[PDB]
Amino acid sequence: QIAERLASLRSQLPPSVQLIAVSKNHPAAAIREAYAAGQRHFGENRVQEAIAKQAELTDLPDLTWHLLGKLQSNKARKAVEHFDWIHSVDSWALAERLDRIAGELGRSPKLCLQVKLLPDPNKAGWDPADLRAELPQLSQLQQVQIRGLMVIAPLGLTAAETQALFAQARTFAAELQQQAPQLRLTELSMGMSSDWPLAVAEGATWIRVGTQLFGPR
Ligand SMILES: *Cc1c(COP(=O)(O)O)cnc(C)c1O
Repeated sequence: QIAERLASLRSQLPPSVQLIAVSKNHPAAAIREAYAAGQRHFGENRVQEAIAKQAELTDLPDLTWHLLGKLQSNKARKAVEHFDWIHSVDSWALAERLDRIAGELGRSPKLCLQVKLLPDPNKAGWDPADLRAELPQLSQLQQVQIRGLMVIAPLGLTAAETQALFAQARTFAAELQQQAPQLRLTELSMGMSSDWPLAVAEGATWIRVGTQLFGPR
């Protein structure tokens, strides 16, 4: 039924939205089945779990891997080696480090900046004013491609609160784009299994769906 859930979900998305199939807590065989249904973008929250899966998927030539979880400095080199996108960039120090590493490795990861717009004790994220302050410095990084913002809803929001959070993410990104015209801030990484339709309606370009596609762990 992975193939059926994928087709059902894709039929609903406009061309502007790409789906990331979030395979965290599912094995390589799940990913293989999604791929046979035409899925190419997969998301993981742990670097080592993705490294292991990648070693079991040598049959898949054209995967794009997205890192969705908190990235500490001790996994930064592996992150840059093994992921195409890193959505969870939540600080200047991390951004600067990824940029130096990417230089040394000859890679150019595509990054989203993970921004905290509402209180959430479960997730890290940039303070909006801290992010406005660092934009000149982020603008000058040469070895990463900063492409957008990532926003994750605090647990237990209502539909209406979620809808307003995603709208706020859209408007904040536009404000940053105006303040940093060097940045190609074209993306909004938002929406998961329960709220992706709200995210799409407010301008998401990447949605991140796990459970609705793969079922539970
Ligand atoms: C777990 C997770 C997802 C997928 O969540 P579902 O509710 O299973 O769709 C997407 N993005 C991030 C950052 C996650 O941690």
